Amino acid sequence: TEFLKPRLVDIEQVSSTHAKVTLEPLERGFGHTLGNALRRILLSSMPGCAVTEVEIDGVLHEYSTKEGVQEDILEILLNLKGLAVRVQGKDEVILTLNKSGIGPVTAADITHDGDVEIVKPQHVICHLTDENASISMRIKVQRGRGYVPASTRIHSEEDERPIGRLLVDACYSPVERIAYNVEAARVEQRTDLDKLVIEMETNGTIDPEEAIRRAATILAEQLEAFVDLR
Amino acid sequence: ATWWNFDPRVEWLMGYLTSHRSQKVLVICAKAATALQLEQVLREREGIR
Amino acid sequence: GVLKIVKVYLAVKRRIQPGDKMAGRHGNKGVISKINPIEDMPYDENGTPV
Amino acid sequence: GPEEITADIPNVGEAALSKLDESGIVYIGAEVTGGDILVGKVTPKGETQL
Repeated sequence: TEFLKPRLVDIEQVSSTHAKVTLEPLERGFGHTLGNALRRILLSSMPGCAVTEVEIDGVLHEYSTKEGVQEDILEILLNLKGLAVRVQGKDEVILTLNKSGIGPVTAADITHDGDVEIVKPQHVICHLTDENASISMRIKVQRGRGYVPASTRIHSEEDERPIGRLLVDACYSPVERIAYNVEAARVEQRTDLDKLVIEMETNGTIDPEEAIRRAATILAEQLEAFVDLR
Repeated sequence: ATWWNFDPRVEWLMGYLTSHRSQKVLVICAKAATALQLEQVLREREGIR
Repeated sequence: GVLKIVKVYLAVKRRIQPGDKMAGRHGNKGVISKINPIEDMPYDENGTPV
Repeated sequence: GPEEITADIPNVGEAALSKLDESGIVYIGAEVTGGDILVGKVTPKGETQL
């Protein structure tokens, strides 16, 4: 009975998204078990924020066009599905966008509140091709987990909304790609040990240390109802 | 003329109405045209039947 | 005999679910059978699933 | 006699008539589900005396 425990050792930020997390020592046969358990629970149960309703003035349904804007409104919605915010205190916020003049409209000039962090401020939303054109929008941002389409939400809710709220599908989870790797480690005379290396590719919104801690937490909580009772 | 676009009263009324969705409210006003225009504003701005 | 006629449009948005047909160019038909979470898809040696 | 297109339809609850303007035709942008009203029409019939 020579049980041995792992400890989180090294974190090496390759870039602002990619990240590699090392973790050792592990006795034989435990690289793969932990590796695959928390690969399966990082890709499905992380919490993050994403846009879920858009209101743009002077537009009634999402199939029209507008004066002096390159994209028609379906394209504006499909461009807004993929901006990455980070909300500190609340669980829902209303952001405001407002611009006029020729040029591309990027995500940089969302009129920031006090506690909303926008990750990439160079992500394009619209194109304005006339000197008199202007655009003004009100976005809502929420918090949740998993994947939730618009049909489910529209059929669940009894509340009434005006002619002009447009519903967007939501995709809350921040983790994009994940791949682990088991390697042979070096301890004084024990040549039997291992090491685990998880490489993680996400947008912003999650600092990797917190990701691994949340995964381990929910696994232990799941096992708890499985130890004591019988 | 678009008088219902900068008043404080209309804004206050919408704010009060939309946070108490389980109250029946009787709003009384001065004359007919004002009543119809208030109804239109509420219906097309906040969907309050 | 007709005085006036109005004419109203509608617009829906359909998407994939089981039972719904697809096919390649070479003549290999098929009928979707299951929509499978991301985890279960076979993943090659580098992380990217199929 | 002639038909008419109007919003004053006999024997309908006030609920279904929110979504019609004065002339009795749906708004643009209102989203409908099976069973609602699109155009309000009434057909005159026999006039019995009194």
